[PDB]
Amino acid sequence: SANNPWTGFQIFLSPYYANEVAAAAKQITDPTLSSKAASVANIPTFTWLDSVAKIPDLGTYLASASALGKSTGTKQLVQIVIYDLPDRNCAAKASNGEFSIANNGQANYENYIDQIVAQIQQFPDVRVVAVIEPDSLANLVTNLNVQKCANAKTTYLASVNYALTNLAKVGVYMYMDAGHAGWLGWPANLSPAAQLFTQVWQNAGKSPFIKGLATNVANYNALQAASPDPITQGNPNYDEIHYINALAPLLQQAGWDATFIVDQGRSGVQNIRQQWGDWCNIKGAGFGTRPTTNTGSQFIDSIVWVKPGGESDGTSNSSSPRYDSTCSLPDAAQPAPEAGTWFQAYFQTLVSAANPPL
Repeated sequence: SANNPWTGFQIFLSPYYANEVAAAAKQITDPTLSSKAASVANIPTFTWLDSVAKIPDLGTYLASASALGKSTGTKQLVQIVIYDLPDRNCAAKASNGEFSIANNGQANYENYIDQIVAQIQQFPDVRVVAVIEPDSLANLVTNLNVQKCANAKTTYLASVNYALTNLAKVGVYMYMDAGHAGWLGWPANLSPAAQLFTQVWQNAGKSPFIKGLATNVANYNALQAASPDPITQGNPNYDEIHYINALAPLLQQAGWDATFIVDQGRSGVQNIRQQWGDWCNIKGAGFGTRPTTNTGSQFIDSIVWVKPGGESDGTSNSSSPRYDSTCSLPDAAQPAPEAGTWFQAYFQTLVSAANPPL
């Protein structure tokens, strides 16, 4: 597209990830590996607004970015994930989300969006790019047989609609989460996915700020694989570029010339999973291609790092109330701490196995 949200902007680096990374690197004993680890703080990542408690942080990041831009003559861009749906993660064994459909979920989520909008509105000289609700709409394509997902469908659609409609009013550039090649990229899932995303785009008024879709968020697929990972057998769309090439024209036909962003933050090492669906703390992952608008595809605005490598996907402790057994599988690094919290050994390996090397 003509308007790539990133061109001409300086990405605001996360101070939290810089702070997680800074504390992490000083624990790495090899001096050369430690220096590589510290440099990860210079690589832009997305900030996850996974609870209302994160919203004051958003306000500080916008204000800090505004001042940094003035001090350097740059226009700054803040990268966020909207991630607080009621009954979040409907197909997962466990979820950390603070809101439930049964307890005024829709109103509480709307208030979460309103608080985010109220922050963004105060800093018009800062651009915002948002990934909208990982692990939400994709479940409404393939997982309607999961009863929690069937029961969440109307709330997910209404809440995502509220987010899109209201973030558009403050000019936020938005990419809806769209799973990955091994989820929605199966040829038979492409058209049901396109139909759902198009309906969502229509309900939110077809705003030009709804740029398209985000793929591979918190996952490990290649953007362009040298050879198909054996986990992909049966699916001709074995990497993200195949998925995107196949999905994009379906959206274009609907009048939505959509573009895409692709997470590569944990994609440096391929061929590390037993089954494609294994998503939790996959052992041996390495940092992948650094964020760039040099994407290799007409459809892709940017390679991005959405999931911050080093933060756990979930605990391996089967006694935790938030325990998801996916996190105890043979290909999951164990022992692992609670989701979102720092996983030092995993981070160290992400650095060691980075590809391209750091």
